Amino acid sequence: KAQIEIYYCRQCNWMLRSAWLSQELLHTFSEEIEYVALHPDTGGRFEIFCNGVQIWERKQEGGFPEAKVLKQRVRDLI
Amino acid sequence: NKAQIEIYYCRQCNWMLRSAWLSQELLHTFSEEIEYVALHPDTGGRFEIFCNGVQIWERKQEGGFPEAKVLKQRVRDLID
Amino acid sequence: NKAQIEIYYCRQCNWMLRSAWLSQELLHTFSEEIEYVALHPDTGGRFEIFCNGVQIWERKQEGGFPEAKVLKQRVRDLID
Amino acid sequence: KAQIEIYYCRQCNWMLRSAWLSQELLHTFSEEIEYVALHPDTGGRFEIFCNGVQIWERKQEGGFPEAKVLKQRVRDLIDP
Repeated sequence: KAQIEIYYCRQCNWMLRSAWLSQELLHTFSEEIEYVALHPDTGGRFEIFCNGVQIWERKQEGGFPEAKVLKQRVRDLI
Repeated sequence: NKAQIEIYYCRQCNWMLRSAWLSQELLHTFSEEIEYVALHPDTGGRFEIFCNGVQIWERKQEGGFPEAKVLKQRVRDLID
Repeated sequence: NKAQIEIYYCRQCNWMLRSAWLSQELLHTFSEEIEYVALHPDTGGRFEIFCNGVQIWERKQEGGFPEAKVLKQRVRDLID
Repeated sequence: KAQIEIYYCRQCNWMLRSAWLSQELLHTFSEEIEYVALHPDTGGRFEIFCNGVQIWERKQEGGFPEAKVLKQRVRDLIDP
């Protein structure tokens, strides 16, 4: 089962959107997911991993993922 | 040093909502002492929470679900 | 016909989280019988919930916060 | 105070993102907001209103708002 990690900058007030994305994944892949973990992190960081594979990086992407895009990148890995 | 919290909830009992909430309560209160809070979709009737390997909540055992205050406190006692 | 629910929570007591949760519990369970669920940031110590004008929860009165089940039930009795 | 309404398609599984956006606003404008209301709606609808002014329409915008953009559109209509 999939192991998803979400790292978000602790003081950038990004927990909200992280918890949301977390539930979007838990809701859509309730049976293919082992767990979705939220990692409070340091400045400007927002990165998501699926089974060890980075499926999102704020700077790289220049922003935050849409629910649809994230679901899709996760789907392609499971 | 940094707490590891695991939340197991019955996948089909519609308990994700309350699990995600409790997760945010902890992440919000212990934003600096927590390594991560993990949500584990599980099987029938299960709702159990662990902190650094220590079970701090079991639905049957407790006969229900934890209040935000009680859970924070049980986590706090394990973080110091 | 469709229920109107209002949730007043103390703005600075860090109660938005639990309010947003309860709001989603209701929207999820009564997605077809609810007109809307409104969250009202309020003043000190206040946490009160109304359904179609009827108060179904008062923190002091109840001495705490409602369980998802109890709140659903009190709302259900005012719809049905 | 501002009055915000969020209409989302009830069966499109859009409550989640609606509740999130709701909290983003309640958190950022905790003192300038009267209330944020979530309205479960019909097919394909996702529209947001602020003090009677439409600040978002899914088709019109061809998608969903970023937290920053929505905050901004609300701020421009708010009693500064």
